[PDB]
Amino acid sequence: GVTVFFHAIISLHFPFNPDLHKVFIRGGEEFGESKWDSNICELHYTRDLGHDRVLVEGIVCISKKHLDKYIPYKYVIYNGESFEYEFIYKHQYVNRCLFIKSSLLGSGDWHQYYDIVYMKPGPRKDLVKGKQIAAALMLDSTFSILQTWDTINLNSFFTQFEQFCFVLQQPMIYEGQAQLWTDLQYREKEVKRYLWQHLKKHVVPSKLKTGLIVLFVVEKIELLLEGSLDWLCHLLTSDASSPDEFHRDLSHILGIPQSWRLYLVNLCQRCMDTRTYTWLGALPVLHCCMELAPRHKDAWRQPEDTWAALEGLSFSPFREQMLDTSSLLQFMREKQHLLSIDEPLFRSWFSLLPLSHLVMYMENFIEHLGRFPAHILDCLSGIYYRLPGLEQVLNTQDVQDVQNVQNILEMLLRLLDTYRDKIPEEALSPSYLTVCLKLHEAICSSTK
Repeated sequence: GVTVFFHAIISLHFPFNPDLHKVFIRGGEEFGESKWDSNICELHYTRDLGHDRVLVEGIVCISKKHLDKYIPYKYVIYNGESFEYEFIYKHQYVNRCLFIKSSLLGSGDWHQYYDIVYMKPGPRKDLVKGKQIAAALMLDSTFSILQTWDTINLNSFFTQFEQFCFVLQQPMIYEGQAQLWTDLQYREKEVKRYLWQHLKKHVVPSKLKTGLIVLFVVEKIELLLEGSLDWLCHLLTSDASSPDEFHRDLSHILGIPQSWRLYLVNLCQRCMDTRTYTWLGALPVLHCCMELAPRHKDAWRQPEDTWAALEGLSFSPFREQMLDTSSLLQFMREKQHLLSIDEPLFRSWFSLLPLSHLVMYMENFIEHLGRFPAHILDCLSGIYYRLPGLEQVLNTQDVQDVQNVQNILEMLLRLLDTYRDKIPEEALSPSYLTVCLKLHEAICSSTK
């Protein structure tokens, strides 16, 4: 049939002892047709958790018919001289319902995480502490798999994590029929804070793989890294020297079907909406997910998000409202190596900067342009997208902003003259002449 692993937390309601007390599960005719007629399974005690609590674990074999449906199960404890039934502080026989979805069964092993056992001698508070302890124990158990890395261990980790999330998000109880947890209706903020600190503590000592696992966990349990995303942005910040090594690390984990793009877009969009800049380091990974487009000859027709490799992000508000540019360019400079391992990143950074500082960007990153000459043309493209702003600038006959525009055009001429010999014919295309025409038109129009 199928093998099921059970895990149960016992608490001060019972001062457990490995000799005094024994633990068993009792069930209906489902696991086996001895409906409440025997100790359906015996559980082995492998942990002590303090707080007078303890973790017990068990294994059972179940025929397959029960997939896609509900088995009923209940916990029973042997107190040394008698057998008692567990208690669940629900306001209303009442038991638990175990459900085994074939969707999550990849290898055929079902792990029934997240089981709390209270004996009949607050109850909400007890179950809150319990929910926290259980989610921590599940994170630890799942992370234990990564001890050796490959596609197999990753798939096992994802399977167990998805089973955990399926039972926690659908914590069903049985009363004739299966129903959603009401005595608690598992609560988030109190638990999610503690689990967030636990994840931070355990993860803080390959970095990218850790960061991607953290991102998957955060998005799946619907967590937010409160006001401190920089640490996760750092974990996903590559220290690579070449593109091959970056792709080598990312290949296995990203090769696993998940919504990596959506998770990374959410992360970057939050790091922008909270006005921080460390997210700039994670952009390469999103580009690896983006499946970027060729340099279509009529590139100028492309919208900016597609040209900047930022499909899914609202860069303009961050670009304008964010003020601290000196720190932004110093960061871009410290992480200049990233520009070598990701072609589009130069365009993306270019788009996120305001007009005033664009020149220092092309100045701070002119060696890169000598090493990647074709990026020079992307500067023209960026200015094309800036074209509205330059008009609004030129219509106001301000000496400072006109000087900025003059400096931008002088920088472009300096680059096109200096690297006239390096610009490859592949990056070149007639369409760029159109871009310069549009630029010229705007200036002729605005300059009064």
